[PDB]
Amino acid sequence: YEPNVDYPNASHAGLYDRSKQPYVDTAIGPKTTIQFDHVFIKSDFKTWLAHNQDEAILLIRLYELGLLLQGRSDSFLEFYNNTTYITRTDSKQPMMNKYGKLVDTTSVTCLDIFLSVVLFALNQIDSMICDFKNTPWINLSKEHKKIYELVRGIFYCPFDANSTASALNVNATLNAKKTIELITCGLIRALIAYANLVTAFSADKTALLHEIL
Amino acid sequence: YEPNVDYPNASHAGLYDRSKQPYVDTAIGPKTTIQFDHVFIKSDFKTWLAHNQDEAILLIRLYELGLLLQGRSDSFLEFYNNTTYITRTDSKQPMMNKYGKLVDTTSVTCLDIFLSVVLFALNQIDSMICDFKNTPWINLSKEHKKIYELVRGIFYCPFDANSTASALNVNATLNAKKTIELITCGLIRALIAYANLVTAFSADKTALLHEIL
Ligand SMILES: [Ca+2]
Ligand SMILES: [Ca+2]
Repeated sequence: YEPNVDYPNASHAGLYDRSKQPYVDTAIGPKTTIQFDHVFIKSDFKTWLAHNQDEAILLIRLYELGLLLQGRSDSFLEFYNNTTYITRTDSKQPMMNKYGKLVDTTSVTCLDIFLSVVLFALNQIDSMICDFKNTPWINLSKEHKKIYELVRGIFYCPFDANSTASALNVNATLNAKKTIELITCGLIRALIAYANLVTAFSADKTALLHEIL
Repeated sequence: YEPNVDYPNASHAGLYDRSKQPYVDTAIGPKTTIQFDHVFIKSDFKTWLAHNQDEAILLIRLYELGLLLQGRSDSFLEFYNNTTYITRTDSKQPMMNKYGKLVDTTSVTCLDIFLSVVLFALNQIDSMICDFKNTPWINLSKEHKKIYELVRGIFYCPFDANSTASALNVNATLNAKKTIELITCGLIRALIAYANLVTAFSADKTALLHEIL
């Protein structure tokens, strides 16, 4: 028995509400709901995207990578269209635009496709790192060389300059390993984000199952 | 148009089937399905548990940790009951027993509870590692000291022995950092497992939504 939970708008007009953005939790529209068969629920998945915009854009970047790895040529090549500006703005402008459209996407069908492509990219990257690290001598399969360079892209000895030649040979592996440490840190952050986001989506679907009955 | 996909048992009697365990894919029972409101689907989630038993037991261990961190005292303290043997067997025997019961669990309601507790444990561990690493000097919050020791548990200088005293002071941090590297590797593996498992569960729920209509 918790009237403050049944009546959240009335609760927000009290003296003991500590919410950071009162009343946002009852705003209803495409940006805060999902639907299956045009039955709507207020979506934990949409709330996550709003609370965690920074990580959501990291996952959108993975979607773009997934598209290229699935040969979705047109989707990939048009992914930065319709940005309007002829000048620089946010460094992540095309990703920010897609984030807005993802927030606007209500159908479970379309959101299933999004998470499926992101997970495909995450598994591809994990498989490439396992291959990198399975022997101290670095040897990658053909497909994993491609994944290595794709992730790397979509994301001197002043005392005796002649000695830099030897330094470069020694350092080639340090640079590759540094790339993999960076990719590994990005993957852990993307995985913790994905785990939480898809659990929120899973809980939203239970809510839909309850309501569709 | 793919008759071999509509008629998988007939396909398994052909000359071009490469499946590793033909006919397993049409076995129907509690161990291969889930249900909502007693509407059943053949479950990707159950197939994952069967293909990935090793990782499933890692996630079950996280459930047990989650229980202790949520104060579920009775569930925790009884979690190794009913093992029958008075001798040693599989090193993971109580976890193996629980794995069998998880595979036997059909209701979406109960499986939601499982994943929710596991995710709680994963987030707790990630938060503890972020705290460990946020300064080179190691300082953990009170709650994170507890999480550090819980995860660590649930999972000499022969030339001049006197010098070991100094060695131990130097090595205390190396041991703690080694623990965190080990925990970090376990977390990445648990996260990649969880990502795939809960996506399979999410896809199963879409299948249920389609069928419940
Ligand atoms: Ca290799
Ligand atoms: Ca700290």
